[PDB]
Amino acid sequence: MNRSIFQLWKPESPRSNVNSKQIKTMNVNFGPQHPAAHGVLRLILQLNGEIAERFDPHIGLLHR
Amino acid sequence: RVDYIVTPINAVVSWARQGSFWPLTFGLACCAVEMMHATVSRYDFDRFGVIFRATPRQADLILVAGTLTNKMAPGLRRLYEQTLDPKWVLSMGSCANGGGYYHYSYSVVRGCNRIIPVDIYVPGCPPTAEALMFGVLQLQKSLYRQINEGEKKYNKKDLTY
Amino acid sequence: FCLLFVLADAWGREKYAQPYKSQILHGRQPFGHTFVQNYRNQATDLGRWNHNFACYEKQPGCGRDFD
Amino acid sequence: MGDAVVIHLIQNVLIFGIIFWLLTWGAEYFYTVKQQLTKKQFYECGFKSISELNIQINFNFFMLAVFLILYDVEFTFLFPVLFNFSMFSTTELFLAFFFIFLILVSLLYDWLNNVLSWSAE
Amino acid sequence: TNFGSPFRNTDSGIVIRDPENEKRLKLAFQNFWKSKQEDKEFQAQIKTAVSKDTVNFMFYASPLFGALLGKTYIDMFCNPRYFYFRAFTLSMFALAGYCVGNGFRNRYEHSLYTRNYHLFPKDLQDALVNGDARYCISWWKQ
Amino acid sequence: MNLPWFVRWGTDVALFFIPAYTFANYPTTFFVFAAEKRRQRRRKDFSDVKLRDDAAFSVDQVKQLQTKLHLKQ
Amino acid sequence: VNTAYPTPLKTILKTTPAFVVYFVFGLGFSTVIYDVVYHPKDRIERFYFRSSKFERLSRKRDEKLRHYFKPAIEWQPWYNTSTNNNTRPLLRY
Amino acid sequence: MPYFVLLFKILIFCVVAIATRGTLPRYRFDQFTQLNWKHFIYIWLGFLVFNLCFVTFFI
Amino acid sequence: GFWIAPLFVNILSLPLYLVMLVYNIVCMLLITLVIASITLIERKVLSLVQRRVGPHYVGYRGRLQYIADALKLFIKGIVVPEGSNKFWFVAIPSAAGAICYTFWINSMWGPSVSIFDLEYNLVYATILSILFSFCIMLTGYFSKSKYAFMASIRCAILMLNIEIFLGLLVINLIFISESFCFSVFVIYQEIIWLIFIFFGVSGLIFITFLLETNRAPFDLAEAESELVTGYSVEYGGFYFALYYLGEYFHLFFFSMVISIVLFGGWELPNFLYLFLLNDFNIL
Amino acid sequence: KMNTKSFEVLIHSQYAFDVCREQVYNFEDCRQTDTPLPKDPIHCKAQAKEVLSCYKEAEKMDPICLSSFNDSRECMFKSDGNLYNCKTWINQYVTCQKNPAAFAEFLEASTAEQLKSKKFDFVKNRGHSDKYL
Amino acid sequence: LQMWGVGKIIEIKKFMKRRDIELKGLQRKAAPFMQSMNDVRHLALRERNDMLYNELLS
Amino acid sequence: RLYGRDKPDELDFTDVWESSYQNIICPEYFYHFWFCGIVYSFEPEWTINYPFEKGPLSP
Amino acid sequence: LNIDGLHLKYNHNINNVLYYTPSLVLFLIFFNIDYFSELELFLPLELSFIDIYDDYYEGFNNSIMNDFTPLTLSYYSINSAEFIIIGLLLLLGSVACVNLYK
Amino acid sequence: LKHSATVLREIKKDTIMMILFIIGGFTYCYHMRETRFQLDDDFNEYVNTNKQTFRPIPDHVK
Ligand SMILES: CCCCCCCCCCCCCCCCCC(=O)OC[C@H](COP(=O)([O-])OCC(O)COP(=O)([O-])OC[C@@H](COC(=O)CCCCCCCCCCCCCCCCC)OC(=O)CCCCCCCCCCCCCCCCC)OC(=O)CCCCCCCCCCCCCCCCC
Ligand SMILES: CCCCCCCCCCCCCCCCCC(=O)OC[C@H](COP(=O)([O-])OCC(O)COP(=O)([O-])OC[C@@H](COC(=O)CCCCCCCCCCCCCCCCC)OC(=O)CCCCCCCCCCCCCCCCC)OC(=O)CCCCCCCCCCCCCCCCC
Ligand SMILES: CCCCCCCCCCCCCCCCCC(=O)OC[C@H](COP(=O)([O-])OCC(O)COP(=O)([O-])OC[C@@H](COC(=O)CCCCCCCCCCCCCCCCC)OC(=O)CCCCCCCCCCCCCCCCC)OC(=O)CCCCCCCCCCCCCCCCC
Ligand SMILES: CCCCCCCCCCCCCCCCCC(=O)OC[C@H](COP(=O)([O-])OCC[N+](C)(C)C)OC(=O)CCCCCCCCCCCCCCCCC
Ligand SMILES: CCCCCCCCCCCCCCCCCC(=O)OC[C@H](COP(=O)([O-])OCC[N+](C)(C)C)OC(=O)CCCCCCCCCCCCCCCCC
Ligand SMILES: CCCCCCCCCCCCCCCCCC(=O)OC[C@H](COP(=O)([O-])OCC[N+](C)(C)C)OC(=O)CCCCCCCCCCCCCCCCC
Ligand SMILES: CCCCCCCCCCCCCCCCCC(=O)OC[C@H](COP(=O)([O-])OCC[N+](C)(C)C)OC(=O)CCCCCCCCCCCCCCCCC
Ligand SMILES: CCCCCCCCCCCCCCCC(=O)OC[C@H](COP(=O)(O)O)OC(=O)CCCCCCCCCCCCCCC
Ligand code: SF4
Repeated sequence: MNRSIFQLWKPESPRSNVNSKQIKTMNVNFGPQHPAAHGVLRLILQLNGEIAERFDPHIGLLHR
Repeated sequence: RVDYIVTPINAVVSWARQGSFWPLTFGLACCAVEMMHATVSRYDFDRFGVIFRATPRQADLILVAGTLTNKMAPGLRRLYEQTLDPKWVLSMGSCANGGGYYHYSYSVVRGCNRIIPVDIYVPGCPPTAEALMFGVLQLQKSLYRQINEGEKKYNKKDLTY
Repeated sequence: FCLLFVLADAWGREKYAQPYKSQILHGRQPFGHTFVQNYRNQATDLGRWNHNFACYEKQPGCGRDFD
Repeated sequence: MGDAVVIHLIQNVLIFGIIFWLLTWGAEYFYTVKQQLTKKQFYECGFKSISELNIQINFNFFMLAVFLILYDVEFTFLFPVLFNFSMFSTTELFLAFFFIFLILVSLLYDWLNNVLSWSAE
Repeated sequence: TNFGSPFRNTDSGIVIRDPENEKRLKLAFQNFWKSKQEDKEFQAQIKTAVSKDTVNFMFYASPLFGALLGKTYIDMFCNPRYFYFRAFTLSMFALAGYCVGNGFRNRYEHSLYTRNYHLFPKDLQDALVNGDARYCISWWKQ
Repeated sequence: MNLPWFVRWGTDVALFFIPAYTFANYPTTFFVFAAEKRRQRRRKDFSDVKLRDDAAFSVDQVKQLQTKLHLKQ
Repeated sequence: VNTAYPTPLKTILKTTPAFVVYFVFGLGFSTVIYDVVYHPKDRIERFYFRSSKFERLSRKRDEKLRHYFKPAIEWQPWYNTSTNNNTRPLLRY
Repeated sequence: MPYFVLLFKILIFCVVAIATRGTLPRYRFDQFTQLNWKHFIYIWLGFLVFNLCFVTFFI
Repeated sequence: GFWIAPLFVNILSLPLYLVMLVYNIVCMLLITLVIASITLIERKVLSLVQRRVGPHYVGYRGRLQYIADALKLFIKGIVVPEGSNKFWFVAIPSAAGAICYTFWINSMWGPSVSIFDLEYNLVYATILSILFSFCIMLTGYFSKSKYAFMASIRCAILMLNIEIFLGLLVINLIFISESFCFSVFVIYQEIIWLIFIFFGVSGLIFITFLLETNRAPFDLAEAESELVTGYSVEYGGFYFALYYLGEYFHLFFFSMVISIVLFGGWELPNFLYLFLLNDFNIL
Repeated sequence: KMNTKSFEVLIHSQYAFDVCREQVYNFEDCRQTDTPLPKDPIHCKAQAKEVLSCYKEAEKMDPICLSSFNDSRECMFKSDGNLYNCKTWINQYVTCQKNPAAFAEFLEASTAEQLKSKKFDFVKNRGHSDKYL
Repeated sequence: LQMWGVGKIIEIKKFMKRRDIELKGLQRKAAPFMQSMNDVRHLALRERNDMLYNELLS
Repeated sequence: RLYGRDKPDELDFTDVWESSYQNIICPEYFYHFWFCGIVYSFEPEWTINYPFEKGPLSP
Repeated sequence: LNIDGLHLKYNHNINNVLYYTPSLVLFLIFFNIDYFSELELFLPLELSFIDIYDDYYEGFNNSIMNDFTPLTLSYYSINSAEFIIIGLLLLLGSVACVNLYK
Repeated sequence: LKHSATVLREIKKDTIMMILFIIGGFTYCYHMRETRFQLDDDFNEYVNTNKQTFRPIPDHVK
């Protein structure tokens, strides 16, 4: 098996177009009304090719 | 008159919509565990033809099962509005009914009925699986009878007008 | 391995009679194929062509009729 | 492949769909739809969707489609020999095995270069 | 049967079950063979792909070889404590051997009635080719 | 008075199978008689066919032989 | 003498009515197709491509003679329709 | 008629599919694609070659 | 009458077209009932596997559950999102329903028992499957839900895999039958079912069946846990009923295809008595 | 030319091939060519006419052959021109045509099962490994 | 199993070919008459066309 | 392999046979399909008919 | 690429009136490669008779059962050189695609 | 994955029996092909029983 590091990771360089987000990432609201989510999790997910990149969880939907 | 055809068709429609009564896969708190217990074999919900659907567009019942927080009330309102008509709402648990244990809290809404029109309430904390089954069956009977509750008056020929 | 086995078997099938020799080494194709393939092929030199039976004179049993 | 019966059956299927259209229209008599603010907005799990119509996806597996385009034709080229393999001769057998070996070698090269898997971009 | 008679497409179109006709045809051919048994020239000119002795030996030996193979298989792989599966597999091996032997015998019969087709008279040839024994009335005593 | 469970199950299986088997074997229900009549009509006749002059047996003789043998039943 | 069903068989039998209904509907569909394809031909005619070349020629000889040969040989200059709504060629070019 | 047995087999396979859905978990698209394009295409081609070799041997 | 007959030449044929339409309607209704019964069977089988009664009160002992659900889906109202394209949102499901109800033409119930004399049955199946995948992708795209669009992308990946998998399976199969017609398989399978030759690749055959049927482990497009509902997250009522009917139609007809091509079709399992059978009968 | 349908023509030819053998040979020799491409029928018209006249002569049959001819026609109708599947009935018709006198005893020596209506349904009874070719 | 099944399928195909031999024999028996009828019809049509062409072009 | 990500110094043909069995002939669709669908379906249903029966309670 | 469907704001009228309409007119006026092909309905269908001709000798001598015979005779007997060239071309194209991706 | 003596013996016997089974299967397939040849010969004899006439091509063909 040959190396695949370059195909597996993409770093970001200062003020570089190629080393940058060349796509509009999908900012999905995983939950709260999602079967996978337990019901009170609002996870802002940054998908890029259906691969998670950035997580922003909001968990205050069940604060009491 | 149209009633000759409407009334039997009304009965058929009521029977069909009672038999196929798909709730929404939406649980917020411990009452979701009781909802799953009512779904599972011991009290097979499928026996009464109720199958949970994930998307609100494919749901007939809104099972508000769990506490409602101020941070979530807009979400519940949006889900209720986006659920396709006709639809009914069943509050489950003390928290969903009237705020339950957290009625004196600064974050919990004092009842889901303040945000949604609640068709039926199921008291409990948590309501038993049989309690939820009873509430669902009573809601189904009421739904079947809602089509014609004797609103229109009968004339001398016994035809509603 | 299967290719080697089948090739060895085909080359060994020379023992059997002509009709049962390996089709890898011996050709058996429709009349449309054979006529065009061996029309003026002096290497085979099959001969004249039987129109109503679709075969050459030198092919085994070209014209086979009843009675 | 069929005949004009296929087109006539397409028309008949459209009429059958008209039947369901009639049923759906008739069903309108047994419910009323109220106008509400969020009743006709995109569903995003109980919250307003921030972006609409800018839903670009990342096509980081395009090599699979690229290779499918070639391999569909490669497989299609094998149909006549499979159909008429009873007529096979030395030349036809050699050509069929040659083509199959070429396909196998192309697949092996793709695996060696690791282009059959998801990549960063 | 897997293929049926080679001369005609058996049970194609209308299905025919005529045990009386089958018996009459068998009797006719048996009488023919008995009548021509003494003719040394005719016996000399009979040909078959596999010898009668060889096919008989195969028929009576294949089931035994299958049974021996099954016995070895159960001895090596099966637990002697239980017996249902061992008996089942031994019977399956014996049936496989019997299948090989019966196929040998049936192919011998097919060769006998095919290679020697030209030696039969016209009426018997027609009776064999077709499913009706009416072509060979004289042979079955009518 | 009691009956075996397997007897009852076989009764149910027969109830399911006999009607389904008959329906499958006779897809043209109640028109088998029409099919037989159509086959009879398709069957040709002496007048429809043209016969040899030096016939071994006449039409009447053939009819008598068929009646005696009960060729069709 | 409780001659009840075995537990596994009794459990299995719950879904049997669905199988019976499925068989009813499937037999209905198959019989409808069979009758629809049987009535026009009075038989289940074998597919044209499921036949030898000679068999195909023999089968279609009568249709060719009835549809093309007779009009072709009885043709007159004034038989053809002036609207050009004539029968299409057998091999359309 | 043949369609009786055909419907029986169709029902059997439908029940098999339903049971498989109720039993097995769900794959990932990338996982299945990798499995396919790395193993199963080769398996299919090898099986085809074996069939060709056997047919040539028997004919 | 002599000068009046010509006026009705084309008028007397319309009833024949009406009869053809009626027969097509009957066939489509019957296959719809078959699919509804298949749905009920699926629910009952899952109930058996999960040790539960299942539908038992919609009709006495749950005999009309599928009728009830179909009528309820008809009854349920539908609203198109304002931001979505009104024309396409309704056009795509219509085409999907038309394709699904055209599926049944490519089916055989006997040696030549088919509505049409089609020869390229496998080609028709492939084309119809590709069209249905197109419809699913368009549904996901025009429903701007991100989950729906991801479901459409997963459907595209599944279609890519299915192309090669089913193409290789068909290539292996035709090598024996030498034709695309379903009938030619049964004649060769009379003695032994074709699955015996493929016994080594039985696992791959099962994988192909599940993948084409879109059942687990290949329910990626409609994954209800990874995605909310899948491509139909924003579709309700008969619009979603059409997709469900199409999925079940595809399941039923590909099950028929597998049975015909690999399991003898309409031939009884005579291989169970192979040892005792005789290959010839000479009197 | 014959006013006769295709399958009936085949059935009649299966017997006529043995009565007009010399005419058939003449026609074949006339149409013989060095390539598979057919020869112009204008050259073989005369031989074709002779063969057709002999076929007209041979088509006549004795009335006793009518039952065999009808059953052969029914078989060739139920099967779309497959001569192999119906050769047995065609063979019986050929036998009846050749020396019809013996056909009387042929029918006399008939079993009860044979003395029954012959209905053909190939969908119900496909046969054994029927290739339809 | 694969090898044995391939062998069995080849056996079935060869049996089919064996029966195809007899089918071809029967077709050969029936061929000349239909060929003669078709040739006569073709020549009749050719004669009609020749007469029409001669009349039109003379 | 049980203790960590490392691999044995000398691989044996047993691993080859196991991998071939797992990949070429996928046992999941048969092993699990049988074990669950065909067997677990033989157990009596655990459902309690609520309208006509009640679940166990305590004083 | 171009998910939203928004396209370049392009006006085709300018080029249509400047270059394309007159060039197309000239090309249509001066372009006809069909030498003498005749439309259907050019002559009565009753004059055509060859389609009725049947060769029964060739029919019974023909054992083909599929419409792939010309395709096999071309790809594997006559044009086998081009078949192998196509195979090599596809292999080299796969290699080129991999290199382009890298 | 260390193996005990009994397991190693079982594996070795399995391998030996697999080899023998494969060899036997190949031999039986060879025998089956020979049987097919014999059946073809028999059917050829049967068919050629009555088809013994060969008609020479006419001299005008050339
Ligand atoms: C032509 C092609 C043909 C096909 C080709 C296929 C080729 C494939 C090749 C590749 C694969 C190879 C596989 C080889 C495997 C063997 C390897 C081996 O030797 O390993 C040794 C390995 C080592 O084991 P061991 O250490 O020796 O231990 C022994 C075991 O303990 C075992 O202990 P035991 O022996 O004490 O107990 C087990 C014994 C238990 O036996 C019993 O209990 C007896 C049977 C009881 C029957 C119960 C049901 C009765 C139903 C009655 C219904 C009546 C209803 C009436 C009312 C009707 C009204 C309509 O089980 C059997 O052996 C049963 C066998 C008998 C089956 C029934 C007869 C079938 C005949 C088939 C036709 C034959 C005709 C001849 C021609 C054939 C041509 C092909 O042995 C095993 O693992 C044995 C496993 C045995 C499993 C048995 C399973 C039976 C079937 C279960 C069905 C359940 C269905 C439930 C309902 C489903 C509803 C949906
Ligand atoms: C103007 C014209 C007038 C004409 C004359 C008058 C009219 C005559 C009409 C005659 C026919 C009418 C229908 C009779 C139905 C009788 C039902 C019965 O016995 O009641 C008890 C039966 C009790 O069932 P249940 O209460 O639901 O079940 C209780 C528990 O499930 C526990 O259940 P269980 O333990 O008792 O077992 C259930 C199952 C037990 O049965 C079995 O176990 C065997 C059956 C299942 C076979 C499975 C094969 C596949 C196996 C797959 C693998 C193994 C399975 C396990 C898999 C999973 C393992 C993990 O037993 C049955 O239900 C058997 C009854 C079979 C009825 C079907 C008969 C016809 C079917 C074929 C079509 C016929 C077309 C017309 C023919 C006309 C000429 C004859 O009553 C029902 O509820 C019916 C269930 C079946 C559905 C029937 C649907 C009929 C719809 C109407 C069709 C109309 C068109 C045809 C008529 C047209 C006019 C000719
Ligand atoms: C109330 C006040 C009064 C109102 C009055 C209204 C107006 C009345 C009529 C007035 C005008 C009368 C004019 C009469 C003179 C002119 C007649 C004319 O021109 O025709 C001659 C014209 C040519 O004359 P011909 O050559 O002498 O004819 C001889 C035969 O054609 C020779 O046959 P073949 O030997 O060639 O054999 C093939 C023949 C034989 O084929 C047959 O027709 C025999 C039967 C086949 C199987 C039937 C099975 C049905 C059940 C399946 C399972 C369903 C389950 C699901 C549904 C639930 C069911 C409970 O098949 C065909 O010809 C193909 C036709 C296919 C028919 C399509 C299927 C029919 C059933 C439709 C089902 C619809 C979906 C379910 C609806 C559910 C509703 C709850 O003949 C025809 O074309 C006959 C067509 C007959 C069609 C079928 C008729 C129904 C048969 C009885 C079954 C009834 C089932 C009802 C179910 C109800 C459930 C609630
Ligand atoms: C009121 C306004 C009306 C406006 C005009 C209507 C426009 C209709 C456009 C679609 C239908 C076109 C019909 C004419 C072309 C017929 C071609 C032909 O010969 O076919 C039969 C031919 C039959 O040929 P044949 O082989 O039987 O030969 C006939 C022999 N003679 C000449 C002697 C009669 O088909 C075939 O040969 C193979 C079967 C093809 C089956 C195709 C199925 C798919 C069709 C999809 C159509 C989708 C249309 C709608 C969507 C797309 C937008 C248009
Ligand atoms: C071969 C077998 C064929 C079998 C066919 C079986 C299919 C049967 C389909 C039945 C459809 C019934 C439609 C009812 C529509 C009226 C009700 C409705 O929609 O309500 C909402 C609206 C009315 O809503 P509303 O404002 O009164 O609200 C009702 C609610 N309440 C009672 C609370 C006030 O419908 C209307 O606009 C009604 C008036 C206009 C329509 C009048 C009837 C027209 C009928 C047309 C028939 C066309 C037949 C075509 C046949 C050929 C087809 C190819
Ligand atoms: C739908 C899926 C069905 C799967 C069923 C699985 C059930 C479980 C397994 C049951 C196995 C029962 C044992 C016999 C199986 C059939 C064997 C076979 O193909 O023989 C037919 C063959 C029949 O072939 P034949 O067609 O040549 O028979 C003779 C033919 N004539 C009449 C023309 C002479 O049997 C034999 O001839 C004996 C063996 C010959 C050597 C070659 C055999 C190759 C294949 C062997 C496979 C063995 C697998 C089992 C191993 C042992 C397990 C304990
Ligand atoms: C299109 C649908 C699919 C068609 C597939 C083609 C038919 C194939 C039939 C089966 C043949 C055998 C295949 C290999 C099975 C290997 C099982 C195995 O791993 O055993 C060990 C397995 C487990 O052993 P294991 O070692 O593999 O894994 C367990 C691991 N340890 C040891 C750690 C616990 O034991 C079993 O339980 C095996 C039971 C097998 C039973 C299979 C039943 C299948 C029934 C449905 C088949 C389809 C029927 C269609 C009928 C159609 C009629 C018209
Ligand atoms: C297509 C699906 C069905 C399968 C059809 C193909 C079957 C192929 C295998 C047939 C049996 C081979 C027996 C060999 C006995 C032997 O030598 O046995 C020698 C040793 C014995 O090992 P043990 O001492 O552990 O018993 O085994 C090996 O060396 C293993 C060889 C590899 C076998 C893997 C399975 C086959 C994979 C496909 C072939 C390519 C193998 C490449 C290996 C590097
Ligand atoms: S009502 Fe009781 S059981 Fe329900 S969510 Fe509130 S605390 Fe939990």
